Parts: sequence; structure tokens; C-alpha cells
Amino acid sequence: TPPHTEPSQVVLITNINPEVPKEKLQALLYALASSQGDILDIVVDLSDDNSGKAYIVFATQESAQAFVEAFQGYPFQGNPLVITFSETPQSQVAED
Repeated sequence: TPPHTEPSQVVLITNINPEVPKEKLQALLYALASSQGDILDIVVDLSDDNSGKAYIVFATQESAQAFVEAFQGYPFQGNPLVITFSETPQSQVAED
């Protein structure tokens, strides 16, 4: 029963241990990502101390949802791994 809530070629991940640098962390996010769908660009926050999050951009919602559901409940970098979609607006260009 696919609800279909707008397109999303990007996914937002959280609850990630900032103990690991984006250099290594990102490298891992890509390995797993590729295992499911193709990656167009993997973004990562500044590895805060209370935030610790990132965003993995895939080819399309098809691949994203595949990886999100494929790892929706899998122990990564510890155990508590959360994976969800995100928003991809385009008004910044519409206005000008």
C-alpha cells in the first residue's frame, strides 16, 4: 500500500556516533548505500556532539526507499540506526 508522498532522491539519517570523522563515516555510508542503490552525493554534518547526522543522496526515491527499508532495522556503527527520506524543493530557482 504505497502512499506516495512526493518524490525524494535524498535521505536524512540521524542518531549517528560523531566519534567517527566524516572521512571514515561517509566512506561507510557509501559502501552500504551502493549495496542498494546508486549514490549521487553523500552529505554529512559537522559531526556535532548532540546532533550527529547526515544525508545520503541516491539516484531516485526508488533506490533511496530500497536502502532505507533495507537498513531500516540494522545495527550500524553501534545498533540504533535510523533512515528516512527528506524534502527536495526547487523554489530558490523559481523566484529567480
